[PDB]
Amino acid sequence: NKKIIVMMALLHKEKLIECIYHELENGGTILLLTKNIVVSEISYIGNTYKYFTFNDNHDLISKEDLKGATSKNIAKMIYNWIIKNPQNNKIWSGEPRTQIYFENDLYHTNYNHKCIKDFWNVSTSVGPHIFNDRSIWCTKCTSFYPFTNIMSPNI
Amino acid sequence: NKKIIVMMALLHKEKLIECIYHELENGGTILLLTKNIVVSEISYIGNTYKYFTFNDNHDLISKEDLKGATSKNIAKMIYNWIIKNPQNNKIWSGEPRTQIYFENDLYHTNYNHKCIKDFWNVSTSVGPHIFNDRSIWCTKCTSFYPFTNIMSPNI
Ligand SMILES: [Zn+2]
Ligand SMILES: [Zn+2]
Repeated sequence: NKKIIVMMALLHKEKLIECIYHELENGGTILLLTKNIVVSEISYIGNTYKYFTFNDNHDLISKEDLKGATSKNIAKMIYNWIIKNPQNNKIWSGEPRTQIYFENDLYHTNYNHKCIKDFWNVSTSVGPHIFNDRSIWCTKCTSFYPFTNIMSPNI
Repeated sequence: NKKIIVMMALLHKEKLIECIYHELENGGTILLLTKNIVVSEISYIGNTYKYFTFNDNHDLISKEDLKGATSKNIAKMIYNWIIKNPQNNKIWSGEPRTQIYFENDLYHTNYNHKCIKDFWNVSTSVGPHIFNDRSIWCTKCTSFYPFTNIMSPNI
């Protein structure tokens, strides 16, 4: 049924916006990536959200005070960006840097299970880009939102 | 989010009505069971659907020509009956009798796989009630709709 395919899309929307809303209200910062290149940033600085746009040389090319813009309205703007090009448009929520350690042909965060000991000292601080391919990540300590468009590990 | 819980319930409704609608348009007969006891029957006889209500002694106590009633409108009436008491109200679609055979601590229908040989002759014709507990059926030859309220095997 077409009505069921529409209902499924509007439900996915409501759930992905709610996910983004909560991520923005918690971490206060989201990176927008197109083909695993950061193209924008929305960060709560002061008492407002600021929308930074970057060029291919990772130079700040724009800075916009979203002023009154709510977390929920920004979440909707971010979904509208994703759904236009869902195979290439992904978002990173939180501090860009993650401590990761390689062992037994898997990469580890130690988020959902302490796979690595003295992790804090044996780990390396690494940018978001490596999380684009979920296949290399340990399924015991590293979990992700069911949404393929959220690159950042859940917790 | 409450709106997501409501959207999920309306989507389950649309999917379960569409499932019932198709089952009615195919087999033309549905048994309504409450605690695995047949309490009603909707069957396409002639050019209309007829609604037979039974008592605990399986006696026809009523027969109602639904007249103009469409399969979609009847599917909706059957959903409204289910969702009132979803743990006890199930439906059987098609011929009440199914050929079943016991082997290797599993019951077989030979629907999705030829589990049994000379099945047609080694099998026994059996009412719907045994399909209430899905735990006892070969998962290779016997499949059910994801909807727990449709007792009858898919195909
Ligand atoms: Zn691990
Ligand atoms: Zn079988």
